[PDB]
Amino acid sequence: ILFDKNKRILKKYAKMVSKINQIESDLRSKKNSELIRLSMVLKEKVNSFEDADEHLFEAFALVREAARRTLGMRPFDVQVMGGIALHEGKVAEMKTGEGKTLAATMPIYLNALIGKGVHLVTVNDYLARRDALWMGPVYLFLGLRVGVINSLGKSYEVVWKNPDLARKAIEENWSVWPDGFNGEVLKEESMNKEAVEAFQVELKEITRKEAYLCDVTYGTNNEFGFDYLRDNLVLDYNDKVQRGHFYAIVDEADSVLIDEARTPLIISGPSKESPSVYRRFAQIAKKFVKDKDFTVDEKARTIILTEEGVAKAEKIIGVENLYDPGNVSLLYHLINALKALHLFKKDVDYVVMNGEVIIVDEFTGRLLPGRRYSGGLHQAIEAKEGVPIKEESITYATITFQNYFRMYEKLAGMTGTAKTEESEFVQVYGMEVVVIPTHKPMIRKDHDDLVFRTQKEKYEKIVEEIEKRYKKGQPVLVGTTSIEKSELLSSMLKKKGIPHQVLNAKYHEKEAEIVAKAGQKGMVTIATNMAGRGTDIKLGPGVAELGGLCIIGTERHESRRIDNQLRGRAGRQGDPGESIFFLSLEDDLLRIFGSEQIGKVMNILKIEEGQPIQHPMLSKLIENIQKKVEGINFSIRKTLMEMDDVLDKQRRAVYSLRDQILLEKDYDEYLKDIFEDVVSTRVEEFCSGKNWDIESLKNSLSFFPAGLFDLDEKQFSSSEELHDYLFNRLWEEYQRKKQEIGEDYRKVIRFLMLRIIDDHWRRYLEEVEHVKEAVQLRSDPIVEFKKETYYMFDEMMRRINDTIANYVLRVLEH
Ligand SMILES: Nc1ncnc2c1ncn2[C@@H]1O[C@H](COP(=O)(O)OP(=O)(O)O)[C@@H](O)[C@H]1O
Ligand SMILES: [Mg+2]
Repeated sequence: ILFDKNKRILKKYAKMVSKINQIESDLRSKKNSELIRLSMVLKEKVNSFEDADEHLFEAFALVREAARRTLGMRPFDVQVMGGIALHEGKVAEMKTGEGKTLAATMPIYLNALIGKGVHLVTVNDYLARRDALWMGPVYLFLGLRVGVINSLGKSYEVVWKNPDLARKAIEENWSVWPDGFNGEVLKEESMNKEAVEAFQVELKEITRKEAYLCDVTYGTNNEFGFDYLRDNLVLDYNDKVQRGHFYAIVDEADSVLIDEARTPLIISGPSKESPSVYRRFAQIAKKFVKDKDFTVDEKARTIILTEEGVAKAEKIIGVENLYDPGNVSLLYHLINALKALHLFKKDVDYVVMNGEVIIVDEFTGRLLPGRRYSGGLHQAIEAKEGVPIKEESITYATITFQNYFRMYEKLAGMTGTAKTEESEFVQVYGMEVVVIPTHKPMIRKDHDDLVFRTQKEKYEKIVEEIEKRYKKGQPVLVGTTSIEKSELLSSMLKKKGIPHQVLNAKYHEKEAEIVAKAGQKGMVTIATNMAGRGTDIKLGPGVAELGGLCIIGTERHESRRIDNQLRGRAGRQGDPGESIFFLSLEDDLLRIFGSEQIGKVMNILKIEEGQPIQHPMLSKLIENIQKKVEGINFSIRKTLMEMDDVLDKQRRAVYSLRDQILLEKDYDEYLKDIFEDVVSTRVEEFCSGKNWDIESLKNSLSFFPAGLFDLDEKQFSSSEELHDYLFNRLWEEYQRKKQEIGEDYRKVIRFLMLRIIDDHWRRYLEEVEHVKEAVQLRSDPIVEFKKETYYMFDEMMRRINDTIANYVLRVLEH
């Protein structure tokens, strides 16, 4: 960093806004018909990022006009500035209440013209619907289709409430905003009510695919990521719903890209297996005779059913062929139960303390309570031990939000709180942060921090402060970091007789309705973890006079971003307001750094028991403490990211393979490769160089059915002759099965391949998660984790290929 980047950039944005301001005169004279015709022309002229830059001024001024006429809202110059930052793939830092929702319409429109889709990401289903409907008239007016995706499979399109009336309003030159009103903001009285009615919108349901084929798609960070994961769980390539990752704008950018991104996105579902089927197979397993019905490979830790074993299995269960596609779960259950019984031993690999099965960690020799074996093996052991079988979700797929959002050709974000952790946006996502000036002077009184010796006196004083403000009539919004802390404060206020509401960040539409009233005289609101996030809190009558909304932070976070989010809920659009952060020496933050030092100063200065210390220099120290904790946490999380990214490259390889399988008509070439890999790895291992261990080779191939290889009385002239024999037998039997089964064999094979690969990938994820924890607790861990994953991944592929080879030869046999 060799210069003041932010100033440099704004200098350019100011000139651009000036040019956009100049265009306004012209467009404002236009009729709605002409503006739509201009939209059509821009459509034809913009087919790439290069074209968009050429027509940005026109596009931005056009959206501003559409918004004025359909919403009665004219984007302020600073919203236009934020829109440019977004178009340039940066994070626009616009404070709370600056109108980010409307600022994004401009780059969304411009880039949507390219015709490849645009994703507007926000943080919950309520906000995605809200912003799509709120901004909808602008997009529809200009001829764009707007999709919305929500959880539970709900997909919508924004459409006019009355298309005929909307059509009339457009063809006739209607505007919510009357001609000759040259203000920045429209008084409510001045709104043309017929235009407001005409330009109303609503949601109609559409398919998820269609939501992605709209020109802009509104959704949540979860739903966009889930759709990509589900696209890689499909059984037919044509069932994928996304169409690339072209441009995404992430609203609440730090919440999504840093905070929510601390944990991976995971797709899971109910196992739908009765515990009774596990106990049944525990019983079935006991009837199997070792070295007659099966053999145990103690090195590979595997169970292999013999001919007589699968015959016994089929008779007991009872099916015609244990390896038929509909029987995959039954085979799985039998192997699990035999494995639990013969490869897992009580007081060695696990223990049964008090009705529960507990791992004996092989990495430390210590117990890992509550943590479970992969792939339902835990249930099998529980069933083996006759203890309660605990329910499990099935994890189908995973990706980090970092890796999801890095797929986009262009990425942008907007939030009020980004600059303090700009290097995270730069290093992780390649986006710098542009601090956009506020529309109005920011006059919120951000008081110096109060630090108490204990949490007990802190909370007592928090309640005293609330009582004081309530009696004055000045509304208070109190932020906490946990539902626990909220309900404790609520109890204390209830004892003082102070009416109030508690918002716990669970019911987003209802909490939005409630928090919208938080700025009215006498209101007291406790909001857990920014409950009601994104809803504007307007000040009620008489409130500005009392000093506006008073924000109380009941502690400070490890990231000042999150503190700044809370304080930003007051003082919006130049309103008066206040914030106060309360801390104690017993708080999490100060227990990390500073409790001791600050405690010494309090005693030196003879701060009274129950009283706080407060000083600009203390506020600075606290801010510096947060800088330090942020820097350390960022370092640690980046190490975790590096490990996730190793696993992500493997994921991309597996998904790529999966897609090719879905796209393949004929599996001849793939099975040649598989059979080659199955034979060659074993021939090189036992029969290359000096070695000639046909016995081990034979055992290594023992998972295959009898009747495939006869290695006992053959005398091969070379490893090549041996290789060719083994390959040819596999190939001959594959070709025979094509003839016996007919052309549906290909579909069967595709089904088995997908299942085998998905199953191995699911269980591999569960195991590398263990290694991830193991390496990061033996605390560079990147190198060690890399090599360990390689080994496991390599073995996974060995096992996938053997399993496919074996399954395709056994399936549908008579
Ligand atoms: N250009 C504008 N003219 C008039 N009102 C606006 C304008 N832009 C935003 N608003 C209003 O400002 C408030 C905050 O907008 P919002 O998009 O929720 O802000 P943010 O997402 O930046 O917190 C809302 O009440 C919205 O109606
Ligand atoms: Mg917002």
